[PDB]
Amino acid sequence: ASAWPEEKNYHQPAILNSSALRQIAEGTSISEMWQNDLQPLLIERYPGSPGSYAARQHIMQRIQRLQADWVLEIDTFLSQTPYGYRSFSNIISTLNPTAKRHLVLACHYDSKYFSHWNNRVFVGATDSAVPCAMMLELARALDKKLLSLKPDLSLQLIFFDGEEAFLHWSPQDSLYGSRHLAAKMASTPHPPGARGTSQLHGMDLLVLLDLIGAPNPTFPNFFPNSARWFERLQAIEHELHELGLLKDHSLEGRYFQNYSYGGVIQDDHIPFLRRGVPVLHLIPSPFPEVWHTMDDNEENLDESTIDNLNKILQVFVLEYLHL
Ligand SMILES: c1ccc(Cn2ccnc2)cc1
Ligand SMILES: [Zn+2]
Repeated sequence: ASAWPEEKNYHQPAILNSSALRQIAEGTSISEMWQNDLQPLLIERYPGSPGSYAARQHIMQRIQRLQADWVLEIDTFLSQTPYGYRSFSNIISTLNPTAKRHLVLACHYDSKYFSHWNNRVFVGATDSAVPCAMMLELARALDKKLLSLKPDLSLQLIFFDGEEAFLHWSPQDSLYGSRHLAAKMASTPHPPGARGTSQLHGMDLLVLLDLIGAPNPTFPNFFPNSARWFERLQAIEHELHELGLLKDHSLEGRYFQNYSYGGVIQDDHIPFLRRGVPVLHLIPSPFPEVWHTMDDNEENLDESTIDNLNKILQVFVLEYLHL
């Protein structure tokens, strides 16, 4: 009876040296991400809307143009909602579908529903158009390295639909895409043909990005079982800082500080966490001041902060995958 699902417990990163860190810093482009990955998502895109369809097409197209062997899947399903039955579609992009283990990066691509107010429309820039764009920029910036995966471990990206409540958050009105996909993955044998392991056993770590893009974010170290990975993010931020590779950044104002959060923040990681998947929840506390406000827009985003986090996240992923 294989112990492969325990490999994640002993997995260590292959740390990048200074030269490699400089290479990663120079290899990502915040202006290219802004124009090509982010702006097309700064639209109304609540579930079932024309915008949801356009956002999904954009995400798929941006992944499809890459060289790495991404396998795209649209996970479409029905769920009861305050407005009756509706259809939702999660987007899953996977390198090496049959590899037993995957490091998983995720965010939600839907925007919260709000009727138009005084000619303004809610586009959820930090929530979570920026996280979406960061994942797309990561796939682009690391494309050559990821192409080499074509340690039975690879990478998967999940863009959840329906993270937001249609009304105000409640247990049955929220997390539509993640509740559905976690249940589906928990009941799907993995690798193909397995007798007693599921796709969830194959999820090494779920790194969920949410509410990123405002100035001065502070991310708490939420869970003991992923604390060592939170410490790696701290170390990466520190070294990139010391090498002069971050912009408008100080250690006093670092993003990954030494502090935990004992409370529970409901988000897409919940259905996975309650089924035993280790989670690194990259959501800041406190939330952006513009949270769930029409001001959660492009003008209020902090460019250098997002650029800095792109560098940190890309190093984290390469070190995790030994690339
Ligand atoms: C309360 C309840 C649930 C959440 C989750 N959340 C995250 C992004 N938009 C909403 C936040 C506050
Ligand atoms: Zn939200």
